Amino acid sequence: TRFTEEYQLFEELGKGAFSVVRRCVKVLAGQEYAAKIINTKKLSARDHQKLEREARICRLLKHPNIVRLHDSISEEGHHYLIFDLVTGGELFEDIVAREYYSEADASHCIQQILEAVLHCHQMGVVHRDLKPENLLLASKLKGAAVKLADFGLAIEVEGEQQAWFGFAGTPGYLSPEVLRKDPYGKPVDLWACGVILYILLVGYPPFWDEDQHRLYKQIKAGAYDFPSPEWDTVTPEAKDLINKMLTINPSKRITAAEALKHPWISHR
Amino acid sequence: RNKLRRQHSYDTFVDL
Ligand SMILES: Nc1ncnc2c1ncn2[C@@H]1O[C@H](COP(=O)(O)OP(=O)(O)O)[C@@H](O)[C@H]1O
Repeated sequence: TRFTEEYQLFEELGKGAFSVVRRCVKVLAGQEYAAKIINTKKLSARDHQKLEREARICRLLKHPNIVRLHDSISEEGHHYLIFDLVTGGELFEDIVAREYYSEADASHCIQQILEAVLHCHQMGVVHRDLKPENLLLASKLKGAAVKLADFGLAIEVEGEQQAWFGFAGTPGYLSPEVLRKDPYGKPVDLWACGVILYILLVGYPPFWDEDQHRLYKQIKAGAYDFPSPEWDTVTPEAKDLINKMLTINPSKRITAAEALKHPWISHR
Repeated sequence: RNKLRRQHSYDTFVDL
């Protein structure tokens, strides 16, 4: 209808699930964006429901540490999500390349992540799929902002009202309440944040096993620890935050607001 | 110890 008229396609940034991201400019404005080009014809019934949800949910979110959706356009057989341009790749590839972060850089990183999650929550959005793969870096430059992305699995919540919103997310990062098929809500994002912080500081995750059955046992039991030697020189307040985030009871589990007031985030 | 590999998003329970 109206993308072909205002936007000029440019070079490919990446491929995906019947998607192709190109750099684009809004011609008249001159400003440059990322256009996620989705093929309607090759999408499942279920995939359309997500696209619509992703579009609706992303529209609510204006924050410096969320990837902004500026526009969502439906033409014949093709759907275009117009996003902020981000040129730094995934937090994932950066953790792999640097192996692990200092307590300094881990604090700065998760602080931005927690401000992204806090905004989401205050707008009644639970993400459900926090992982390094779904965090992107603004640019290739120094101290570039971490921006939350991929709201394809995100749900809307009314206040603090828990419910069974379905089994959704990434095995390693799922919360015990989801594994227990309990009604859940905002606290599930804070368990994922736990997993991300742990990964940030030693470069491996707190819960693993070849057998998905066993991985889920560990997570439900909160069976993680802080092995020697790599954890020995890591502050007890760093660990204190992880424990407070990796609390198997979501009621006693720390919130985004609380986590940001935690002494390991707040001062330094 | 466990090492860090990339994990995919599921939208349903899929026993693996
Ligand atoms: N706003 C953006 N700016 C630049 N590259 C992006 C942007 N959004 C996504 N990409 C990249 O485009 C490729 C496909 O992204 P997309 O299909 O939206 O999600 P996913 O990477 O989870 O499949 C990846 O390389 C991703 O990092």
